Amino acid sequence: KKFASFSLTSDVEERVMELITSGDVYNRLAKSIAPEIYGNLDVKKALLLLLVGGVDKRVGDGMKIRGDINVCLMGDPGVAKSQLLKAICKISPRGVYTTGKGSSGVGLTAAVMKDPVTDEMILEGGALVLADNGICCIDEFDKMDESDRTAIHEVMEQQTISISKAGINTTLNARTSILAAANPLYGRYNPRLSPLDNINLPAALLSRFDILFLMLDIPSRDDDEKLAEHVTYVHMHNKQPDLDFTPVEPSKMREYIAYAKTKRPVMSEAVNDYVVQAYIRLRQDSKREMDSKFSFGQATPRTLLGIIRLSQALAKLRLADMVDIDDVEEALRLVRVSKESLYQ
Amino acid sequence: LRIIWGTNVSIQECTTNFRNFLMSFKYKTDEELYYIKQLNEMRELGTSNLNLDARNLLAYKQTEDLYHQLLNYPQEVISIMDQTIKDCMVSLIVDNNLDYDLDEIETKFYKVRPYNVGSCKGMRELNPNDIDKLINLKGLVLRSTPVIPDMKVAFFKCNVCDHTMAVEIDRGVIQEPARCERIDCNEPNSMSLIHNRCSFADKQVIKLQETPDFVPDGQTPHSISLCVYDELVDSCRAGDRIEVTGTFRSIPIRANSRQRVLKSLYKTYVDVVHVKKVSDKRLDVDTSTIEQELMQNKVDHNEVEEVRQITDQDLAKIREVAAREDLYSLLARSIAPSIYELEDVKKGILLQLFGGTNKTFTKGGRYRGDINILLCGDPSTSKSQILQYVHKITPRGVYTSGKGSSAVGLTAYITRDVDTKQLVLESGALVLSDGGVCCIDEFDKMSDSTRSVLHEVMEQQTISIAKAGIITTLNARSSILASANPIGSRYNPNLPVTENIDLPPPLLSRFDLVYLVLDKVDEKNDRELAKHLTNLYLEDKPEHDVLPVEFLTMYISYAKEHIHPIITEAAKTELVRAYVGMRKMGDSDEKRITATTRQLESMIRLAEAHAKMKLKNVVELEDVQEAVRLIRSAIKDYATDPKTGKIDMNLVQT
Ligand SMILES: Nc1ncnc2c1ncn2[C@@H]1O[C@H](COP(=O)(O)OP(=O)(O)O)[C@@H](O)[C@H]1O
Ligand SMILES: Nc1ncnc2c1ncn2[C@@H]1O[C@H](COP(=O)(O)OP(=O)(O)O)[C@@H](O)[C@H]1O
Ligand SMILES: [Mg+2]
Ligand SMILES: [Mg+2]
Ligand SMILES: [Zn+2]
Repeated sequence: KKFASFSLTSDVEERVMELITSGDVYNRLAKSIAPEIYGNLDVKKALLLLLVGGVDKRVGDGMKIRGDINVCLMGDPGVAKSQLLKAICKISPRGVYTTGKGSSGVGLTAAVMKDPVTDEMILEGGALVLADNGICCIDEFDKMDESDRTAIHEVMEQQTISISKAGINTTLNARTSILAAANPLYGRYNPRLSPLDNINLPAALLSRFDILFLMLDIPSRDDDEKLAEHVTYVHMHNKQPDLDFTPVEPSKMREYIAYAKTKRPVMSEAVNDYVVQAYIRLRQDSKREMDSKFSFGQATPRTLLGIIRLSQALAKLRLADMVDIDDVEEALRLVRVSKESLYQ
Repeated sequence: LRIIWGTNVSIQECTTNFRNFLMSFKYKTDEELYYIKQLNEMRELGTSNLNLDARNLLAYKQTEDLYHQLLNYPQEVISIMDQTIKDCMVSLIVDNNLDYDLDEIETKFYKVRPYNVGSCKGMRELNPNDIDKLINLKGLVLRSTPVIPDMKVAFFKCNVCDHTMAVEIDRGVIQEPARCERIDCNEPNSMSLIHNRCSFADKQVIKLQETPDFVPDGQTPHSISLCVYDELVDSCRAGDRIEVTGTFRSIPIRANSRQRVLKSLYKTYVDVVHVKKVSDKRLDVDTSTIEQELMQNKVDHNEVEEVRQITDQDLAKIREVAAREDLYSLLARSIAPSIYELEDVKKGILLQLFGGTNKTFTKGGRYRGDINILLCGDPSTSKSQILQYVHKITPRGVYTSGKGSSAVGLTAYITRDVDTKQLVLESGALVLSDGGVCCIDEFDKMSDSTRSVLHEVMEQQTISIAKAGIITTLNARSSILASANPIGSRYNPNLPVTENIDLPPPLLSRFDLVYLVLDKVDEKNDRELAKHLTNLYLEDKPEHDVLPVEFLTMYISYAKEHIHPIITEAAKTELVRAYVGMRKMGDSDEKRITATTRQLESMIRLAEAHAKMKLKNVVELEDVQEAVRLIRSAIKDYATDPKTGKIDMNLVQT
């Protein structure tokens, strides 16, 4: 079911009220995303927030600020990025899945063709137009061509695609979120090189993501035992092993997210003071790290906007009309977690 | 009493109510009779078309139903309205006994043009039950066919006695006589049609790129066909942004030119009755580019106005606002209030909007005051919001990207029309923007092939074509506003400018201003920016000494129209001195943007723009000084080393 067609009613309301009554909505929803994958909890929280989204703001004079959150995963081989991409694409009601050079050119964007039924010309949307108001999943993000990268750049920028070619001069609507996956330039990550030298994408493009995760594979005799137990149990039976926790099926998740999307929390004054203080501290800290050539990118106003969007998303998920300090706490907590792999 | 079959309209009730509304209605200047004076002015000037704001009808109590009648049955109501207007006119002229010369008004024609029909949901959201209703649209003109002769009266001749007849068209059908109407001659089927003796009307078809306000999920842009008749032909040009009111129609189409078989699925279009070409959210068109079109409008007796009207109070307010001593800062601060500081960037944007003065040499020769700006700097600054705002404020322009364009896609091409099945010529991005501003994003990703065509546009404001079937030179009087990102991750201040931007050094000298948007970490500025940005979420709707956008556009349009500065010797001395200074200063190569004659041209243009602002007609020393200061500050030579071409992060002020 689409989110726009939502409506409260006794049947849906009873299920929703049960869900809130059960308590622990945040983690319970987070842990239900691809429950066959062990570990990877904070990535799942970020993915859930990408599902929920933030608040879109009309500032006046025609100006526009997005409310959609973009997330990028990048890690070593065999860490199950593709499984998470596919699961997210399957949960979303308007999700689309793409992988590298299989989709290119007019596969993205749109092309000119003639309607058989009617005698008029039209435009057929590609991957980016088919997932409008949805999630667009891109696999093998680093192996793409320059034109596709530019199109994604513009789409993340301002939710539109401009085309000026023979027989076409128009602007498309791209109100969609991006979920990308990538690999290091030399296969595994090389801790002897600068972070910006381990990846093929431009630094600005990486900076254009609200959350950028690093997932490395450091062998450890302990956690390997748990991962192997989980995987081999999953192969023996058809279910996940935990018994004290029950996963919520996709329909109920979709219903709750549809209900949550109708909210529009607002900023108070104390939260704004906290946000400005945190932004100043983080911006001051990041410059020293980036001078030592040990930062994927220096903090910029986009980091503050991402923090605001994540706080709004958490407030919406809590089903509240106002934001609190704990939401900004969790947003900063996640944005810090984004990069422990680079400090071991 | 006596309604019309199919409708609920009663002619008597409608005419009485329309007369009463005409003779008693005020704008509540708001206490006087609004339409009596408009009719009086019409007759004094002799105009024949009355523009009726359909929203004015919902105010009066009587016509609360005539509004829905007009929205549902425009065909009958418009004719009733026209006849009632003529009757009210004769009553007004005769009831006061002004002048006994009333034959002309009794012989001529009148008409009413509704122009404020309610808000719609987009063309593609209409259903079959909405056929033959009143609607409105927004869009961009793409193409227009030549005038089509449309017969109204047919001229027959008898091939035995020269007797000639005249038959008037009836709902699109001609009844050819089957016998001569003479008594001496009664030969059957002897009448022949002489086409050149017939009377024809005017017709045209326009292709429109619709821009609906609400867009459903996954909907791509499409095009629509518009039909204009009589005096409204040739009133639109490709690239114009317009608002249109018309009727929603349908029609069947023949399957082939041989048989007379029709197709069950119908073709939809719109019949136009009024076109609005002005807005309060953008500047007026540059009148220096439509010189002959205004003359043709006057010749053609079409009452479409290209420029907005000005009241005396508005001009007085304009003068008072121009009379204050903070005008420059106020005007700069007005631009994009949602963008913090960037004083010099906003000053450059304002000067570009104002523009320089256009010289036109007798015996041939053209200079133009278009101003080109390039924005280079750190990726995360607010240099794309600027492009969006300037695109939405300007009257014409296309927003393009370097990597998503092509040389053909920017200039011209040939396509096959899906209706007429023939080949036609269309316009590219740079010609659609003539008279406006073309915004190019990520200018450093554009291919050399694609970039090749910008040289002629920026060096003569024209383009030449040598392709199969077409050989001509086109006008490209459009300003360029570009942006670029540095090579690598961040602008490295330990390297020259030419090592940070991925463009040939010679290309960077053709712009009028070059901006280095640098990001520096200072806690005070961080606090200010964070507070500014976090104040925008305090309440669900915006509430942010700033002029309103409407007044700003009115002021800039008036200044562009009515002021034409001229340079003096006092400015000539300073211009030559400053140019020689720039050439000498800095005199082991490719370390800095070398000065050229383009720099002197840029100073001339910027000084003319500064003079044109604030309603001055003479360029003086202060103008040139400000122009030089702005040029120097944009590239921030104050923090640059003349020898090595590096930058000091401590000498740059936020
Ligand atoms: N944490 C994990 N839990 C369960 N299975 C995993 C995990 N990590 C990897 N796998 C398994 O290894 C394979 C990894 O392939 P893929 O999904 O393409 O991820 P990647 O593209 O990162 O290698 C998958 O088939 C998956 O079943
Ligand atoms: N001076 C400023 N005023 C207002 N917003 C700013 C400013 N600087 C940065 N921002 C914020 O940071 C973002 C800048 O991104 P954007 O302008 O799209 O990048 P660029 O234009 O450099 O490609 C915007 O979303 C904006 O809200
Ligand atoms: Mg994979
Ligand atoms: Mg931008
Ligand atoms: Zn005869």
